[PDB]
Amino acid sequence: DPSLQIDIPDALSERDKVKFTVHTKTTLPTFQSPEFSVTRQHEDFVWLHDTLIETTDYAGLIIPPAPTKPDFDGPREKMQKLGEGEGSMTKEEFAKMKQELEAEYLAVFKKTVSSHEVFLQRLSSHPVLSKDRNFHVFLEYDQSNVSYKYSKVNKEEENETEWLMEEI
Repeated sequence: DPSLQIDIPDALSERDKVKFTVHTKTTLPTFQSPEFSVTRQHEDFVWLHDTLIETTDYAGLIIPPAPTKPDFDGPREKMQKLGEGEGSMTKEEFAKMKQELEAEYLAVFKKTVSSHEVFLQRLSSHPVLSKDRNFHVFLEYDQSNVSYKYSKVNKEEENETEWLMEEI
């Protein structure tokens, strides 16, 4: 519990995408840093869940259900219809309806952020699953901690003796 604390402090709704800031505070020796944040989308959560489900060792374990898919269709439909009718409304009527629209966006955000956040928090509190290496990668993988492995061989007789590849 206290050893690995995860939250989603903010999220972004775009026309074609929803992004979550995943923020971690940890004392665990395994992590590069004690505090860090990454950006993740729903499909990354689904990947993590699928990976844990397919892990043989975790048979007989209760895996936290995957988050629900983010759906901003409702608010975005109302946003369009409100735009169509802007000419037919007073300043005060329009602003009221913009308030209700923003209240609906807020309710959707609240529900989907909680769904994604709880999933990670349940993993963080599981004595076994909190150690999973894919879970670790989900939380901290970033351009800043990319590592590269360099290899070289002697030549004879085709220069072309070196290899580079990213490693986790």
